[PDB]
Amino acid sequence: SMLNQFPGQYSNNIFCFPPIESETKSGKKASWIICVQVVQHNTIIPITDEMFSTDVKDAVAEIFTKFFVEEGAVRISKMTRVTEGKNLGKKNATTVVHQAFKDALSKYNRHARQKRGNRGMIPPMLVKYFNIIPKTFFEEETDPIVQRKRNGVRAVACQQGDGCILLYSRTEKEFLGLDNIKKELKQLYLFIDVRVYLDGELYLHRKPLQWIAGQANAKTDSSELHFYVFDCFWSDQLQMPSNKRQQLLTNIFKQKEDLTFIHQVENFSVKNVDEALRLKAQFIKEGYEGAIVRNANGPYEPGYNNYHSAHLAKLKPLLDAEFILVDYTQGKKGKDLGAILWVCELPNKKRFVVTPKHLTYADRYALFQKLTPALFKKHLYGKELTVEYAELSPKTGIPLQARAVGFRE
DNA sequence: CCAGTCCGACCCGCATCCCGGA
DNA sequence: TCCGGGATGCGG
DNA sequence: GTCGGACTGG
Repeated sequence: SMLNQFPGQYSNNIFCFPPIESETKSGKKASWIICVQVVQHNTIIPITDEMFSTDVKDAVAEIFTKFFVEEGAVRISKMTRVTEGKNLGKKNATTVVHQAFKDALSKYNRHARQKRGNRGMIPPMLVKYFNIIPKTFFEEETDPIVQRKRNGVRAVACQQGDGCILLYSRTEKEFLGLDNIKKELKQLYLFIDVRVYLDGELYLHRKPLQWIAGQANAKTDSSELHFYVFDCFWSDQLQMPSNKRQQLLTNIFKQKEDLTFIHQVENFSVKNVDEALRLKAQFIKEGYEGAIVRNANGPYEPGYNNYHSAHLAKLKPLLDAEFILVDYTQGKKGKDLGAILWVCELPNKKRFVVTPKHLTYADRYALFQKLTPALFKKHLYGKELTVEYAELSPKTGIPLQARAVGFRE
């Protein structure tokens, strides 16, 4: 009875949600299937209706998933072991099996996003290269364009069938609030083609990313953010080269100067790498996150399947700091269960976890296996851990987007 | 052989909801 | 009541 | 956002 509350089939005591079908960049169709099974004493057992109100002794709920290209190899993830419910001491308490279906249903709903194959939402183009400009950027018919990179939130604007303006995010989530932007967008769409997409950045200079992201994600906001547009495209002309999209975007902002919150990102032409680098250093002096380099011939490649376009480059400083190692832990789900994770402490006694980079999962599995608090206290506790990150948390000092690259000695 | 794709884990910060005890 | 903690799901 | 790993497409 209860398995009918979730979509999918139930066979062999294994509940499989209906496949999510999508198109790859090569054109082949792909299928994504997430399943739930319960294992007690190393064997699969049926999923009873009572398994939603009372745990079974020695029973673990396992979430796994299948992905394959049409007529291709079938890739199955490691098991996500759900060993206990959540809110275990409240009226909200869920069961081992019930919580695993909530987790699996949550994955199922969100996985349908950013997939090729709507509401007209097209995922924004993503950047592949980081602090590297391919030489082919300067071996084209036109010189690449350098723009400022702003440390805010990604957004794409378009106009639905009705007069409403649609502002959505990297993962095709509709933004709420932001009425100062939408009203000026509604006025700008009176002067231009009503099927263009305005691709840009929600941002307010000298405000931290954390505040910007808070205002964009909250249902309401102080209506103080700006929309800096750096690209445009049409759904039926995605192959339009970058320089052409920039030229048409310039003509779009030549249709209305009465804009207070919507601005076109300035375009700089560079003949070589050094001029792009000089603009990067200048932008960092002005307080910006860095520079974006756009190949003049690149089409607009949406972020389907989180695709990163090879025709874009991200010039942004990579920060390296040192932090005292104080503990260690592991991941909890799938391939990261039993995989080592570091724990560092800041001067202000605040702690944070860092995922190790340049290590194999074999190394991570082994490290967490050989070690216990006794041997950790003898050696690794107290050492300096080299951490690559992008910025410091302004309220805590914690390095953000951090990854551990190794120790000093 | 070798990039190109794609998936599936993880990080911190914020926003929002349900709780349930000072 | 009202301020937390837990859980979830966004952003980077 | 970051990353490793496995498959893809030659």
